[PDB]
Amino acid sequence: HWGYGKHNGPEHWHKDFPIAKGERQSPVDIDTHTAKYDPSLKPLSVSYDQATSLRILNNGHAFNVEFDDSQDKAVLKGGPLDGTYRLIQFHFHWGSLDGQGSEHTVDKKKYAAELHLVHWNTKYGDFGKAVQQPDGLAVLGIFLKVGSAKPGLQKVVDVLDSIKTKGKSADFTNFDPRGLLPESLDYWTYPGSLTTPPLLECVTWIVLKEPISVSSEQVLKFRKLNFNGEGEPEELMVDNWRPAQPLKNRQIKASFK
Ligand SMILES: Oc1ccc2oc(=S)ccc2c1
Ligand SMILES: [Zn+2]
Repeated sequence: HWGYGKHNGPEHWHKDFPIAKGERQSPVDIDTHTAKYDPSLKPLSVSYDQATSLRILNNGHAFNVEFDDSQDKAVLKGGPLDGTYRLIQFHFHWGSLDGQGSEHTVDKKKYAAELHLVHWNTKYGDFGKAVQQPDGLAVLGIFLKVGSAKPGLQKVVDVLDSIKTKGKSADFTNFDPRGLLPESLDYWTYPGSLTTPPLLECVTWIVLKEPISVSSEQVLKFRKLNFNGEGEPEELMVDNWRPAQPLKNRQIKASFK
């Protein structure tokens, strides 16, 4: 139904999902000069040493690398968060050209892509219950710029040929998401939403200030994926990003001065 085309893209989503015009929608532009340093924020705790990746799936709007979230194996804590949030999946949004692709922007700057590491609050028991709560999810957002290759991304890049089309999955065990993190964990944070339907307002966003670098060849392989299923007309999976939404009555806080 919904997608990223002229007739079903982000400007149409509100018809099926009226919360698209809600009070805490994502992504947003991060105006760095009006974000306020909050000295009471904590360092983020990203504990991914025991992460168990299982599978990679082309779901028709991105690809998800899925994790075993049936125990506390890969968790996000600290920063703005109360309690423990378990990693369930990561995915990316990217452009047709290097000058666009990110969902969040920084002083109106668009990056080539954006990584979303999705975590759910363990006090709600599972992901489906968590998305119904205002503090149900924590999404760690990381910008990608094109330059040097990211060695830790290459295992993802090289499996994409096997999940070219919508509905295809492949085994994807023993992938270490620590290889996708920048050096610094300095971040901005604000309350927002899922950036795809159902657009639920359940996310504490944590957006890292330092981008990671990926090579032109790596992002080119993202752009060979297909939105369509096998045996259907080829639509390249590109420009699968929602643009910035109104900030409304929200403040963005910075972990750093
Ligand atoms: O099933 C969904 C739908 C939208 C989502 O959006 C974000 S931002 C994270 C997870 C997610 C899961
Ligand atoms: Zn996303």
